[PDB]
Amino acid sequence: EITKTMKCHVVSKNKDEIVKLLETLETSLIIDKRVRLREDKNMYLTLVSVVEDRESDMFTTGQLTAVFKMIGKIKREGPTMDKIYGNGNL
Amino acid sequence: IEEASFLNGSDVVILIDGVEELYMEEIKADFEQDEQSIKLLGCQNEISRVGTTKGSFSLNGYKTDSKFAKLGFRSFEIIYNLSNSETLGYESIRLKNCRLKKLPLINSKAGEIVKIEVEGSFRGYDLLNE
Amino acid sequence: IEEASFLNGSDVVILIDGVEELYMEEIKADFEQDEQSIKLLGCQNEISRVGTTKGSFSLNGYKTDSKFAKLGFRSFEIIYNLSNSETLGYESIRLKNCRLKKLPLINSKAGEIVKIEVEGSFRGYDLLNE
Amino acid sequence: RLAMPIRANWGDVGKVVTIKNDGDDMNYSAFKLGKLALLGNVKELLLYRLVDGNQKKGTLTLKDTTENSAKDVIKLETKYPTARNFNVTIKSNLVDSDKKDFIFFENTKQLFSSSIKGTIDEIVLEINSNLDNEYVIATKVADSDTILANVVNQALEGGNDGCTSITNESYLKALEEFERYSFDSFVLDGVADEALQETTKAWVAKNKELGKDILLFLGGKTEDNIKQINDKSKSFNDENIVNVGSSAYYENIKYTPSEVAVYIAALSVSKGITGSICNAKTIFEEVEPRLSQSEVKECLKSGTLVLDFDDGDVIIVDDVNTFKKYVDDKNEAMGYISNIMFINTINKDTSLKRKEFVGKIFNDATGQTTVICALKKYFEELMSQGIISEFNVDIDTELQATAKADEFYWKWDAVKVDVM
Repeated sequence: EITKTMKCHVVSKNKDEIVKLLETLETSLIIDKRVRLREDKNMYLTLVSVVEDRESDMFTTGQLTAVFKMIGKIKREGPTMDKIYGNGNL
Repeated sequence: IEEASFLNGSDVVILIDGVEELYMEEIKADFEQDEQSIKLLGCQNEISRVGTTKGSFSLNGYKTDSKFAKLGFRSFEIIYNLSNSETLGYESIRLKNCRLKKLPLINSKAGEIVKIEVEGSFRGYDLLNE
Repeated sequence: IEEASFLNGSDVVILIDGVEELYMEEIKADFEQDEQSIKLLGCQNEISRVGTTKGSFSLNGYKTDSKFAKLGFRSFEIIYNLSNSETLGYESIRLKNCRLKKLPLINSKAGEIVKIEVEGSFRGYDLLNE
Repeated sequence: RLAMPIRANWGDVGKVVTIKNDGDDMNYSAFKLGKLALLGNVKELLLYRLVDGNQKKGTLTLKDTTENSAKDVIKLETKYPTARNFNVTIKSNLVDSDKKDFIFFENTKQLFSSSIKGTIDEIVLEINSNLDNEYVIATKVADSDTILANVVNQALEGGNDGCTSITNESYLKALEEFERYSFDSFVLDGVADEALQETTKAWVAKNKELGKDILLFLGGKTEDNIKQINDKSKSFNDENIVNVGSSAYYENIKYTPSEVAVYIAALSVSKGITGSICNAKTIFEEVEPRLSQSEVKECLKSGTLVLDFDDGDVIIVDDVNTFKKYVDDKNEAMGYISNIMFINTINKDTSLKRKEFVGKIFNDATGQTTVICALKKYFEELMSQGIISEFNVDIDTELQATAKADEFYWKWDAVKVDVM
């Protein structure tokens, strides 16, 4: 399990534009609860919690905080039993 | 590290009696058996058999209407679509002849949201998809 | 994103025996039924039937008078108006022939508020509204 | 399932065919040695015909008479090739001119007689479908509803005998045909010629290298003394090869040891895993030369399967095989036919198991545990059946030490019930 706390900034000259952009970004993240990691569609980041702290600095900190997680399987392409032979006694 | 996926529990879509249910947040259902343990002379380990099956289910959610109180103890079907998003293989289960054990007429606390809890028993199930 | 609504439990108005009760904090009421599970002689899944019903209820709240202790085990009605305010469709339920299971004479800790707890049983209900 | 290269004038040439619980003459191995296979209660018998290279099918062509000019409309040929005098007669019916009596003969005895009203297809259908015509197939030449010309006793000619000549390649063709399929046993059809026996030995060794451990059963010639019988039985030292020692009588024919090996095969196959022919009575009325205790012991020591008149009936003395001239590492139970058949059946079921795990499983500890647990389950089921008293199945660390990535080796070792 790989969990990342990813914070997002939204800079703009017009503060109400910042509010609108953050609102639509949060709504998109919630409604589309996961994000295609790559265009192969194999993997997917699944949202855990999206939080906005509007007071936080526009540049140093960033407003929106989002926690994403993703599960991966340990690849193991070991050898195969192509040939299975046995013998007998008494 | 090839991809894997957990089925998030917010993909559930519960259809109670042919009308989709929006406010349920937790659903449980099991198909109990009776063990029927038997001792045999000259065989120390017990033996089990299937016995007769018996379904049971439970639901929790927010109260949005008096659907369940109006339902009474009538028989009704439940369908449960657990969709998967990484791959589209939704697991669909149908519960046959569900019947409420008790009508949750009133369950309300002053400070909290009015939640509804339901549990009953279903005669059988049909695993529609997987 | 179209509107939904949760019924906050502070919208409840409880009328005990025709006089409004205004110090209650939570109310619970269910309509139990004996399942009467039957194991048929050839079929391998249990069957249930409605059996006989039996109501049960319970309330908690702040003590403001000796209403319940003076009520005794007399039969009395309970109304329950769960108003919704986003849309005005209040859900109203009546309980018929409620009877206290135990008369809560005294329940009081030194450093806390004196709350009253009640539990009992009601023969039937009338879903006045929804 | 028993293999049979019948040296017979009757039988299908160049193909293996099965026969249910249902040739006839004694000159033909289809009944002289087919009966030895049949009488042992085998579930199913699969047969092949040995014939000289120069042999084909006798035929007979027939022509119409309704038109003033006769034209071919019906042809007749034997069901399987031969030079036998399968005569046929076609006379006019007494009542209806359009009808004609189709009379068939084996040599001179009336095999079949019936009447049809002249239709070519229906005449062919009557000659084919009806049971008396197992010896013959009728075929059409032309599509014309007309009556044949009258004939009598027409010998189907243009073939040769199945017993024309027993030659080495003639024998070996049957084994080459048996290669494609698997059988419980093979018996060589009683030819005591040593070259055929040695060719069969090499062929069976090749099939064993393919995992096809078919049971070979053999015997010496009547002229072999106990000395020569033992020499020829010791010449073979393979677990799937058995050399019957003595001649045997059932009805009229002195059967060479190789010939009675047919019925020994029938008993071995029909018995199953549970039954053994270690002391089983046999249908044969007499056996010779008689063997004392010393002769019996010397023969069994030489891998010879001994039959003697030790009681009111002929009794097989033991279940030995050619391997009974054994070696130290492999016990005497390895030299018994029932135990070897049981081992080959185990190897077959394990062939099924290995192809059930065809490399989709990884060659790690987990796959090893899965496979060995499947084998443990199978042998435990056999134990519950009572066939096995005790078994141990484990990894073949000798081969698995040097086994490459793609190959995996295991072993088994099980004990079975004894019968004195």
